[PDB]
Amino acid sequence: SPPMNDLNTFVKDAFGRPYIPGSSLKGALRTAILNDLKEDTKENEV
RNA sequence: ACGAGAACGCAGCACCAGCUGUCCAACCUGAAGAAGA
Repeated sequence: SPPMNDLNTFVKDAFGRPYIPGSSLKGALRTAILNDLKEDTKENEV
């Protein structure tokens, strides 16, 4: 109850519809599956 | 009054005929809108 100060926009393709782009899931799976090491962030085949 | 005088090395004739500037090759590689607004 503090009034709409500002509004955020989910990324949506040209047909209105929302979607989660590529490389966003890649960052998410980097923070997920990169639990092993902290060196392979550019050249890793995963 | 010259081993002399006179006498076009000249006439005709396509540097031309055939021939892919072609063949192979990804504008490609690596990269979160979070965060105490």
